[PDB]
Amino acid sequence: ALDLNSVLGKDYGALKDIVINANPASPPLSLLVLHRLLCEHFRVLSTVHTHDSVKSVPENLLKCFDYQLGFTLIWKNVPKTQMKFSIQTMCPIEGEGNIARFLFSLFGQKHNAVNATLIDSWVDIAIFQLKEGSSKEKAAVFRSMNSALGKSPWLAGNELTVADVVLWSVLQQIGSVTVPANVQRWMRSCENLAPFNTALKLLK
Amino acid sequence: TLSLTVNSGDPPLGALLAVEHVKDDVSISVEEGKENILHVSENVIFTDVNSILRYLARVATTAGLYGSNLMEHTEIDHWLEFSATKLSSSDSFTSTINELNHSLSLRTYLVGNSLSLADLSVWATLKGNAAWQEQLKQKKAPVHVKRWFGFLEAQQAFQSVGTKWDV
Repeated sequence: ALDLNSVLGKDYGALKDIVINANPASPPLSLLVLHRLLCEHFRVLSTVHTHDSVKSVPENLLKCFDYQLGFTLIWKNVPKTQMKFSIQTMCPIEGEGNIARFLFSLFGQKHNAVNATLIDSWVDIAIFQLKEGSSKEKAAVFRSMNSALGKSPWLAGNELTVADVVLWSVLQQIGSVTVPANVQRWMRSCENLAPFNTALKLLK
Repeated sequence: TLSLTVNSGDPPLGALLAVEHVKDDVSISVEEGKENILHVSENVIFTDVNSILRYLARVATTAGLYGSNLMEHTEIDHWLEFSATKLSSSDSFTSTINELNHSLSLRTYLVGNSLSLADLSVWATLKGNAAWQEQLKQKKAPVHVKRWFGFLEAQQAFQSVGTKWDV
């Protein structure tokens, strides 16, 4: 796997420090999980702040956390989770699915075109179908997941990917439908990981 | 040969624009049909438009549709969602189109300085958005979006896709 430097490239320096704006009424569990994953792998300086946009953030949210990455979470009254970078030639990045993809990419694991796209496809299913979705659509998503998870331990293969992080996390924050067997197995395999159950209990 | 079946009744313009831009780089067939299916290999298909775009951009590396670095790739992911979620709704269009306008104020193409999946996705989505067509009709389109939209529209690939698929 690729080192952090070559992953970010020329501006490793620019991107080493990450800022995320999140709404306390809608904390992005997927990012919390990914923060935990990053900390296991990298030396990470983390910080929480509270924008004047909001008042009375609960404590767990407030206490939710020579380095390699800087990682600042700001509670704010934003309509959508948003990541900003020091380079501001670029646009702010909106949507936890997109931020999660970037963060997961920091681990430098290589994927061919098919597998990388399959991973992206699962993140979109989480964001575009599951999260704001119908009950009926949710059952269809479950069927599709159930089929994939009958063929491999994780959504996109033999390794954990951002597909798993995002889809598991979204599933926790919507709460109904019968959970099929492969999905149940996968759910407990996810929750068995410290980064996952740790972040989840934070949101209590 | 990769093969893309399309919903002929409602053509995925974004995907067809991507095909038009990668077709000299990778061999692709487009077939008439009633749904969108990119047939990659025997056990491998993609049926959602954004996955179809991503796969084409990934396999046609010389076309440069997914940007040239991680930050650009990320920005392109941002715009692919923006079109799928904000620009695909008619609720809140004014704020959405204004946001697009502001991002375009200092840019010629959405990401970097060349055509990317972000332009293809946002342009196609805009073109099929009724609120956009209404703003154009009423001469109320925001300046930067109008400028960017017209520039792409005039390009050869876009004209070609339009001739082959516009009703």
